[PDB]
This record gives sequence, structure tokens and C-alpha cells, in this order.
Amino acid sequence: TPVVLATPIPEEVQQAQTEIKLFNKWSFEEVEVKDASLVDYVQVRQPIFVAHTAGRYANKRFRKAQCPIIERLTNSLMMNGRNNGKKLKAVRIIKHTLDIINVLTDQNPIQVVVDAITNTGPREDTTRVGGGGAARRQAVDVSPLRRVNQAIALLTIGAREAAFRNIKTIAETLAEELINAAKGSSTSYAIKKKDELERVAKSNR
Amino acid sequence: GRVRTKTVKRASKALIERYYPKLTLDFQTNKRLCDEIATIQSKRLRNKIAGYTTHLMKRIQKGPVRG
Amino acid sequence: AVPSVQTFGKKKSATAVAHVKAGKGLIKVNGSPITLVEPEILRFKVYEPLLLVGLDKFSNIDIRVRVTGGGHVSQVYAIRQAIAKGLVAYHQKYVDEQSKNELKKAFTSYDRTLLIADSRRPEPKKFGGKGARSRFQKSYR
Amino acid sequence: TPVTLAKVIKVLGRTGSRGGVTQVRVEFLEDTSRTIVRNVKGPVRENDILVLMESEREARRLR
Amino acid sequence: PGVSVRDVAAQDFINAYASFLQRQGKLEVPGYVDIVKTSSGNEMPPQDAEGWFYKRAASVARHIYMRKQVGVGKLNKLYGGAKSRGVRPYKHIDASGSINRKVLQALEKIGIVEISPKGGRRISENGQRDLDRIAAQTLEEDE
Amino acid sequence: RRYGKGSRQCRVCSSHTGLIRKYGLNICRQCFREKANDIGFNKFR
Amino acid sequence: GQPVNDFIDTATRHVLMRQGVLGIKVKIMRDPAKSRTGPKALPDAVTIIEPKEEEPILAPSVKDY
Amino acid sequence: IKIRITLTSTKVKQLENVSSNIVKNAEQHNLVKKGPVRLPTKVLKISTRKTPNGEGSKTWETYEMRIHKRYIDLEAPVQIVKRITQITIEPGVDVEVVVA
RNA sequence: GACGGAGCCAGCGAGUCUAACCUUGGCCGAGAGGUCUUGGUAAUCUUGUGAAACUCCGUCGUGCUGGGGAUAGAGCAUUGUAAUUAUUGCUCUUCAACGAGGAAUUCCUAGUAAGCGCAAGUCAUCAGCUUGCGUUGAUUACGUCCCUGCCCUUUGUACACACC
RNA sequence: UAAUUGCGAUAACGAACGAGACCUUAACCUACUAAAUAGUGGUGCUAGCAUUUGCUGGUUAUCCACUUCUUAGAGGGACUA
RNA sequence: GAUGAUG
Repeated sequence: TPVVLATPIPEEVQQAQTEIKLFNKWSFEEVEVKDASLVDYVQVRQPIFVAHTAGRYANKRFRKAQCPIIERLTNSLMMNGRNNGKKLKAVRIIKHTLDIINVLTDQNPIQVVVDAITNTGPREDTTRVGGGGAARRQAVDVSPLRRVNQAIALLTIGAREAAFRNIKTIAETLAEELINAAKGSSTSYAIKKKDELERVAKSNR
Repeated sequence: GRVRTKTVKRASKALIERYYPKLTLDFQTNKRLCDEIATIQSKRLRNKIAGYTTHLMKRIQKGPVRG
Repeated sequence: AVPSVQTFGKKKSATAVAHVKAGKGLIKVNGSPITLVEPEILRFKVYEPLLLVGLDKFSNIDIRVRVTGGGHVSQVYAIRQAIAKGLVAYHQKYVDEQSKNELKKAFTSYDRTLLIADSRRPEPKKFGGKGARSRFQKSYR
Repeated sequence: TPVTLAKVIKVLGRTGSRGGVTQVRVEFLEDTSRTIVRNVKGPVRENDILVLMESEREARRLR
Repeated sequence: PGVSVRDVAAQDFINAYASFLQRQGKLEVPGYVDIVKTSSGNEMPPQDAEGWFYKRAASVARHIYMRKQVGVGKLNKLYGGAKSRGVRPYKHIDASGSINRKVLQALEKIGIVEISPKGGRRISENGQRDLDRIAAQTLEEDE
Repeated sequence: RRYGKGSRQCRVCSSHTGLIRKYGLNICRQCFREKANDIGFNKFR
Repeated sequence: GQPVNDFIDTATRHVLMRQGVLGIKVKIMRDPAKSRTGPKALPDAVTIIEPKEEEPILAPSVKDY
Repeated sequence: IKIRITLTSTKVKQLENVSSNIVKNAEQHNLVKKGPVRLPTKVLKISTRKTPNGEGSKTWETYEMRIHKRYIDLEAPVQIVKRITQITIEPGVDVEVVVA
């Protein structure tokens, strides 16, 4: 039975006393994505509450792998300058977007994020190689960590460009971007760009 | 970098050739001896001098060291 | 005298002085219930110490905090750390050791900031720029 | 087309004119005891699992 | 148990009290409410031309409660804002003295506030009764 | 005379330009640097 | 370093000649061993007390009182 | 007779010799006092360009002077205050005394 | 995101002799500002410097539009002997360029970049400047000698004003 | 190695300036010496809401005690142990 | 083992 205190503490919050859920709603106990090359670089094994941690992840090379992927998605929305900082908006925008996803699909909203990321990381990329000034591209592979880093970039960049001069609010454009990407649908801006990079990478082998 | 300078290498060297019996393999004790054995002008330098001496006692334990 | 204890926590310029004494579970921040903390979104940060251990541990104690300095975000980090430290200092003085160790294990395993302050502090600005490491634009023609 | 997976078992030092590439030795998860030398674009360590689009290529080097 | 004003969110309390004063109709409205704008920093007059004044009175009544004494100056600071200034950047600009003065004069007449030594106003005995009765009403309406 | 640049002058070289008035020193910037050690203004950080 | 403000005294003067002015700058480094107030030597000097010779024992003995 | 003894200087070591002399002098007479209340140090600043003519890379310099005010409260007869005001003259320290 | 009401939090500093300085509080005015008092030669007063971004609730609804406020007209005030070639501040009217920017090019590796303002210098008056201060706080390397340059050795030289 | 920083090699041996040391400033101390011109608690007087010994407040001419938060003086601490 | 005159 819920504890009674001099200062009342609602029962809905007291339910979390036996398990931690993000934003008090979404759970972490069933989220796993099959791409075996990224299980060590998507952090969904430590539940958190508010997607606002203030962690010190910049001091060492690979520490950013242990940051929960929900906050690393949150962190990428504070861009295009005017919105640098202003992290609270990011915590709220992720809240609306997740609620929307579970309305539109009836699947765990976090699972959508992990699926979309694992379907967007480009496997093959290219670099400039030459000598004296003449430059031609070369085919190379792409590391696990970088597939996540570039995956999130494409997702938030696509959502942000849509929200510009468009009636749909930011929370939605990211919601439809995430739904499509996990669906492996060419309508998504993220998947369009994954295929374009891979196609150029194959022509330059 | 963690490369000591000659004012530390030589000061520790002088201590071992004159006070081997009293030094130990422990920083804290060696910290207090250097106060009773040598006149040093700072807490920072005194820590460094004693730290190297501990390091040299460890070397001498495994076998003699040139110099 | 009534059993009591004092602790505090910090982040940037925020400081929260938490006073604890045996009681009936009162928990209050700046004279208002914990429930009314603002900004709203970060409220579960203030709740975090209570959940990670269990509300049972708080039924026999009264906690009153008062926070000053800093900004709207750093304060919430001061508050949660004052609550975490206060509870472990109360078990330090009036309850056995085995309980103190277990409680510190729950907090440490989750978020070190609940017990140990953040070491980061700002760097001074330097002349020739707008900030610590930024510099004014340079021109050659 | 299919994809094949291998596992990094050593890092052989940076490559590329500007240093943006890394040379790696991989170890196929299936039919192990086959190892190829190839290049990577971002940060890479030991034990990382890579997704090679094609298998039979081996990478040039500065030496 | 009992109740104090500090036990209810600021937004909930201010909305509840502004409605109450509007209904009773015993608070003086200075008459030029429909013309002026609450601070020089603003560029348009308040939207709720009906009940913006009773809303300001609801806030200031609580603000005295929390603190010991205040004044026209403290309230110019409290409700001040960021001027635009167009091409040139922003700067803090104090609020309108006339409004924040005639709200303080009005409050005493209805009996919520009294002057105090050291200068500035002070919550009176009557004011505490008025603000706490309503407080219990807002909490009771949590349904 | 009651105000302005010309109402003031460095107490050492009567220069109108650069005068520093904080703490009522009333010495020009070039003269402050020379005399700082004697006035008691040292350079630390 | 700090020793400059501890152990150095300086002076700069002008001299008038028919060719034109010329300057003289003097610097004197006081010996730190003679310092009446302040540090007695440079920050980086270390000296050690010479141990006293000790001879071993013959056989344990006790002294009564 | 109640007194306040405010001390000030720009060099702590001297300020400490005079102040510590005050407490030891009074405590051998077993007077009642409030120990030396050390007020926050106040630091002055003057930031100016190094160049005297206005050419070269823009470089600035900062200076500082420090003040170390103290004050001590005493309760003693008149015959002893007369000499308390006359003891402890030390260059670099300014002393002021307020009665009642 | 603009606008209108509420929420409501810093630190570094400064302040009256051959003298008027920082200014609370009451009253008057829409505003600017006026007026009678008061505290401070300062961990005491101004000063919790109740600062801005921020959060909450509403008005607006992809429209050169309630984005932007340049350019002009009309009145009301402050500082100064004296402002017209409007010092600045307030009020209503006017409501242009600008729809994310060609070749080029600058700064930056964490409480850092970037966003937001406050004190000081200048000052009778006027920050779009500078020196500091805090507040909110990411992405991306943990490498290389391709470009631009630095340090050490070897080697060639008809250079010495020294590869201009 | 950040370093003409060291290990060493060795027709050179032993020295001097530079770097480091040094000084300022920022981060810790429930340890020392204190402090209404800083704070906290208790008691007097006291408003408001409940009332079982409660919650939030006011009172600078009411007093007492104390030093976690605040100021410093003097120290401790990191040396890659 | 692209191009790279001049004062």
C-alpha cells in the first residue's frame, strides 16, 4: 500500500517505486534491436526519468557511447544557432514526439527510435584521396559509433528542415520522420540520404 | 607529461646514498623524513622529491640500480 | 534534544541547506511542498532521491531545505543533493553502519551527483575575444 | 544483396592523407579463420563488429 | 492540517483569486485601465481588457504575503521587462509606476494591506484571513 | 569649466587625454604604469 | 618567476649629453643567504643534513636507575 | 567603557602582528572582547592597454591592490584605553578607535 | 516563433571636499519624469542589485503576415552657458530593404562553442565599443602532414639587400 | 617528454640564462582561531490556518547558545601514491 | 612524379 506522509505525494508517482519509466510512462524492459553490430553503442540498458542528466561525456574518446540514446537524440535538437542551449525545450519536444508515436502506431515509442536509428546508419562511405591537387573519391567502411552519430544527425536535420515555414509543429515532423524511417520507407528523409551515400560509395570502389 | 626534472632526480639521489636505512617503501613516511632530513622550499617540490625516492626503493628491492 | 543532522549540496552557484530531524515524513523546499517545485519539467529530479531508495525510509523524518544562488536549473540539482546527503548523514549518526552503506550504494550506482558535487567550474575570459577561448574575427585586407 | 559481418581484432594505424581513415584487421563471425585488412571511416576499437557490403576486397595502404 | 498560501501553485491561486475579486466587485478599478499599457517595454496593451486589473491585484496580494515589505519600486522591478529598441539590443526597462501605485492604494481600502514602518506595504491581519480562506477552496476543488 | 574634458588634467603631466579617474587617482594611463609599484598597484594575474 | 621581485633591484635613469640623451639601466641581485626578511634561498635549492657516523653494538646492555 | 578597534592595511603580515599584539595585551589583563572579526578582502582593479601610443596587437594589463580590514570590540576602563591607543604603531597599518 | 498576463532565480563591482554620489519609501503623471523625506564615506544602505534567455496559460495561424522596424511627421521631457547638422528618453502616425546569402573567408576541443543580460572604463549628457561577470549549455576529433606555417638533423646553392 | 624534460651514448669536463620550480586565482576540509557589519537553532512577544505536542510567518534594542551553509588567518591535501 | 611567370 502506498506510503502516507505529512506532505502528500500523489499515487501515480508512487507507482514508479518498483520500476523506472521514462517520463513516468514508457518502459525499458522490452527494447532490443536485432542489428548485432550496434548493441554496444545504443544505451537502452539504464532507465532514466527526465532525459536531462548533465553528464560529463566529452572528456574521453568513447564515453559518449554510454549516454542514453534518448538524451543524445534530445541533445541534437538544440541547433541552428538561435536555439543553442535551451535544453528544456528539447526535453518537452521529445515528450510530445514520443506520445505522438505511441498514438500513431501502438508500439513502444522508444522501440521506434532504436529501430529508426538502426535502419539509417550508412554502412559504406567515401573519402577524398589524391596527390598534388587532383582529387578522386575512395570507398571505405564505417565504424559502429559513427553509424549512430550520423544516424541522429540525419534524423534531426530532416525534421528541422521540415518544420521551417510549415504549419506542422516541430514535435510532429520528427514524429513522422521517425515513423517512416523505422518503416524503411523511401519517403523518410533519413533513408533517402542513406541510399544516396551508399550508391556513390559503390560506384567508387 | 610526467617526466621529472633534474632538481628532483638529483635530490632523491642524494637522499638514498645518505639515508637508505631510514627510508621505507611508503610515501607518507618518506614525506615526513624529507622534512627532517632536507630543507625544501615548498609543499609541491617536497611531495615530488619523496615520491621519486619511494620509486627508487622499489627498484633497489628487485636489484641494484646504476647510479 | 530532538535527533537532527545537517547537510548541503552545490552545483555552480546553487547551495541548498537541508535540515533533518526525526519526524512524520514532512518534506518541504523553500517553505512549500516538494510537489510544487519549478520549473515543472525537471520535477522528477527532485523526486529522484525518494524513489531510488523507497518512500518507506522517509516516513519517520522531516526535511526542510532552503536554496539560494545560481539559476533555475542548477538549483534543482542542489536540492536533490541536499536531500540525498541529509538522509545518509542521518543514518550516519542515529542508525547502524550496514544501512548507511546500502543507501550510499543505491545512489552511487545511479547518479554520482546525488552525493558528490560536480567539479566543473567556469574559466575566465581573456582579452582579445568575446569569451574564454573564442577570439574576435581577423582580417587581412 | 546480402551483407556480411566481421569483427576487428587489431588496429594497424591511421591512414589517409589527412588522417581520417583507420586500418583494421577483421575476423568473420561465420566461417572464422578468414581475416581481411580493410579501412574504416570513424572511431574504431577492438571487438567492434562491422557490416561489410562486400567481402573479397582488401585495402591499399601508404606502405 | 490547515492550509497556507504557499501550499498551492502560484498559477492556480492567482486565477482563483482574480475571479473572486471580480465577482465580489468591491475593488476599485482606476478607470483608465482600457487605455494604458502595463510597462513601457510593451508595445500593445493587455489582451484581457476585462480582467487584467483584477489579475494584477491577485498577484500583488500574494507577493506581500511571501515577503515582509515591498514598495512601488520593488513592483516596478518585479513586473519589468525587456525593451526591444529595434536595431539596438535589449535592456531591462522598469514597469509603470502609476498602475503599481494605484493597486497598492486600492488594496488598503478593501482592507487586505496596511502600511508598515521601514516603509512599504505589509500584509495585514485581515489580508491573511482573506487569502487563506480562498486557498482552502482551491485545494478542495482538485476533482 | 564646471565639467567636461578640460575641467580635468593629469596630476603629473597635465595631459587631457587618457586620464583615469577610478578611485580618484586622477593620473594618465601612461603615468599610472610607471608609478604603479610606488602607488601600491602590483601585477599578479 | 617570483624570485625577480624577491632578489632583484632595478633603476632606469636618463643622462643628457650634447649628442643627445642616453639611458642607463642597472640591476643588482642581492644574495639570498644574507636576506634579513623573506626566503633564505632560491625556490629550487635543496640541501641535506649530513648524517652522523654511527658504530654498531657489541652486545645488548641495560642501564639501571 | 566600550570600544571598537578597526584595523586596516595592504600587507597582512604586519596587520597580524599588530592585531595579535592587541589580543595578547588584553588577555593578560583578562578583559572581555570579541575576537578579531576578519572582514572580506576588497580588491581594486585598473585594466589598461600596455602600449603608450596606440599601435600593435591589442593587449591589456590588470593591476590589483588589497585591503584587509579587521575590527575588535573591547570592554575596559579608561586608564587602560589611554595606552591601548598609544601601543602598536607599525608602518603600513592604519588604526581607528570608536568609543561607545 | 511574435504578442499579453502570470511564474521567478546570479556573480564580479561601484557609490558624497575643496563635494554633491549610489538611492530606498510616500505622493503626482500613460510615459518619460517631477516632488517631500530617508539610509550609506559601506559584509550595516542602495542590494535577495526580484537582470535577460527562460518556464506556465492564452491571442496569432504560413499570408512581407500580429516576423523586421529602416526612412519620415507631430507633440511631451531630462543633462548642459548653448543641442538646429533632430545628444538621449517618452508618446501616436509613417511601416522600406530582408523569403537563409556567389566566388571567398574567420573563431572554437568543454561548464568549452553558442544563446542572454549585468557592473566597470569612457560620462553632465549618449553604446551598436572594450575589460570582466555570471546564467542555459550541445554536435564532432582524442588524429594527420594534403594546404598554411613552426622546431631539429642531413644535403645542394652562382643567395649575403640573404627567393620579394 | 609539453619542454636542450630526462635515459643514456660520448674529446670532452664542469658551469650560466631560458623551461620546470616560483607567485596569483578556482575547486575539498561537519578538522584549528573567531565572528550580529554573516548565518543557524532555542526561548520571550506575536498573526494566520487546524486544533493532541501541528504548518507557514513577524519581532534589531528582548536575550542565550552554536559555526554545516558565509567571511578570513594559519594549516592539511595530489606525489600520477 | 597535374599546374605554379614576375619584382
